[PDB]
Amino acid sequence: DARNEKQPFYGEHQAGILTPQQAAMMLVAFDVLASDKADLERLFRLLTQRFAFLTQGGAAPETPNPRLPPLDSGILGGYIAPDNLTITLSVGHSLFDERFGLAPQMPKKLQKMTRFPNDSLDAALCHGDVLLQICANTQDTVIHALRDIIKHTPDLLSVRWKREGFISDHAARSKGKETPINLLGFKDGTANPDSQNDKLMQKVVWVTADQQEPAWTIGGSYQAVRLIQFRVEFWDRTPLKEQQTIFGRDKQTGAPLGMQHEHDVPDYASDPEGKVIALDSHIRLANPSESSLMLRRGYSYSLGVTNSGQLDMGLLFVCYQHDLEKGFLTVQKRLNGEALEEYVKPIGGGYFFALPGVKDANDYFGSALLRV
Amino acid sequence: DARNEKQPFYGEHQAGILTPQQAAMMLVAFDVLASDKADLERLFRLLTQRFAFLTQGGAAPETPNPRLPPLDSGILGGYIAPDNLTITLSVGHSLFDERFGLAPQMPKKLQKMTRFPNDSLDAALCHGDVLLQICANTQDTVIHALRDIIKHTPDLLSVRWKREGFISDHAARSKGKETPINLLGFKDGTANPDSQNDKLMQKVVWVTADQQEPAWTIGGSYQAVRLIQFRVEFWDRTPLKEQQTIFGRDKQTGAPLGMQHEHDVPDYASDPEGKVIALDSHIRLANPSESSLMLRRGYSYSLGVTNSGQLDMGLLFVCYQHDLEKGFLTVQKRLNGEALEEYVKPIGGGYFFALPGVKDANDYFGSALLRV
Repeated sequence: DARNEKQPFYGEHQAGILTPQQAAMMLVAFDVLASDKADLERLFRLLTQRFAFLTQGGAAPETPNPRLPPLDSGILGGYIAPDNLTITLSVGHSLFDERFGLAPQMPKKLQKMTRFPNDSLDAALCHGDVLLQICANTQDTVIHALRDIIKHTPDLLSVRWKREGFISDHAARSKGKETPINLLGFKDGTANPDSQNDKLMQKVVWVTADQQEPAWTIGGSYQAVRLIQFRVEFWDRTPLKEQQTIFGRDKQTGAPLGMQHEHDVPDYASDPEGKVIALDSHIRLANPSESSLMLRRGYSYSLGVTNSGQLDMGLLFVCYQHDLEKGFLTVQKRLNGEALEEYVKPIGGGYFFALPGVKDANDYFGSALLRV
Repeated sequence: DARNEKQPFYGEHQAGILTPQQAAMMLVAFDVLASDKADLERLFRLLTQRFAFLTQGGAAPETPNPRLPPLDSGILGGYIAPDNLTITLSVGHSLFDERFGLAPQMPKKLQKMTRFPNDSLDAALCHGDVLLQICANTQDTVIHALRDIIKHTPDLLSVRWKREGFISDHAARSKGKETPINLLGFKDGTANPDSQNDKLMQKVVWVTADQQEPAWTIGGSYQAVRLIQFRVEFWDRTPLKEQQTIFGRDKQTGAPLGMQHEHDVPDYASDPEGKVIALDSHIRLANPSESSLMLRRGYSYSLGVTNSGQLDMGLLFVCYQHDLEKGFLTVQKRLNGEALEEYVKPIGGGYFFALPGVKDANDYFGSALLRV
């Protein structure tokens, strides 16, 4: 009966951020084709309506006049089940250019993503005016949603880049209780702050009034996205010892090395030379610090074969933070040069600002941004 | 869970052919790196052993000495559930070249796939010495299977091309009783023969003693694979009347136009002009069926974006038949110039011969072939 599960669309915050991870996901970046601020308002209102309909589900729209394109693609049949669908909308640095008059309202820390030292960024997979993160129980529901959105926006959005991902169904069914395993065989996001902790998320994830930010951003979140390829054949031919030294964790339990429990926290002072957990390990380089927390919500991906002839698979890394500079930008800078860099290759993604929630059916996306 | 269901590896025939379609699938073609006929036998013996284990399931091979690479990728955790996994092995025309002295054993109808008029074949996505079709309930299991095979064959196999696909859960759960919907929103394989009719399958799918085939092919099947992109944005802008005219079928029920039930058979003699079912429709051009019958077992796929900037999604078409000339080559020839060609573009795949089954733990793939 999973197909009848509903995630609330409206509220203070968008869904898809704190929501426990569903098994299927798609990241889709678009170029906005809106001529002006008025055309942009038309887009934001239209997306509000579609996402509101798709996430709550219902009878598929009817085509009484068959001389018209069908009102629905029909790929789900006669009923559009909610299937735990969430659709989260975020906006890129580029939307705040000269086209729509939004430059003065730009979030304080929003920037175009520029490369870090280990990156191999492909222009075809970077940035975008808007990004949708579309998640549901099944890939069918996510594809149906995308196509509904595209059908309704041929004059306003143009697909830029897109990638689909997944986590295991067991980890998905645990509703945030059991950690997803990534394609390198290690547990992913073990040390995430508690997303059910109301008060913590207010500090870690959500933009609040006490930050120097334009008021329209309150209730939104900075979103960093990284498309990261893994060298899986090479990884699978690397000793388990070296695998564990790279992550700083026991592979089977996900416990930090020299410890018992998955969510154990190490004391680095006892090991100043990195003899138990290496100075260049992923866990250790990521936190020497009290303020650099973020919420990771990443998915695995598996595609075809790379140009060089290797398996194309890896991670769709997504994280949310009250402040991009204090979170991802600070954490990645700490990680530059880590041992994991031999096995991973960032090739795309970007930085975006996830809008505050649509309060109710009389509100629409970015109403506050577009009014001021 | 569903994870505990198993499909028999051993038999007169390989599994994954008559087997009801599981929800997740991968097609993976490989170049064979074997130096000679002994190397090829070694490969075929090793693949029997891997597939026998993976498909039946068990605890993950453990790594007591961490100085060695892990014996298992670990992506499934500590236990390898069978999860309805089937792995079907097939061989290409190219295997019967000079390398292994098997040229005189080449099945009668086996050939390299050459282009049809509406094809835009991409060489990186065609042919291969061997193809595996790896199907399971979940994508995790399929990717785990692939990585185990690859870990065990670094000197014997090199991945050539790979594509992953799916059907709906809805249809997956019905064990073949409900037809999967494709990404054009039409039911897929409605007119398939009954795969439970052993004697019809002997006529349609299986190679038998009566054909003029090398003895080793008996209990095998010819396999046609086609990677087919859909112009989906364009399709979704197309009148429903035209969509139905193109297929020759009602979109919602799958009934041939003019008729009532999904499985109704039309009277073409009554409508020689094709006023009701068009002469260039998919249903009618395909069937004027008899000895051109074949078993279709295709999957949807959804990847990134095309070089043109459009959604990359479509069909992984797979069909099995006793004679490649009489099935796929005959039917695709009938279909040259069909109205659907405006909306589809085949870009890859190829022809293969699916080996006879491995009858027991003392047998192995291609044993009848690898003698004389």
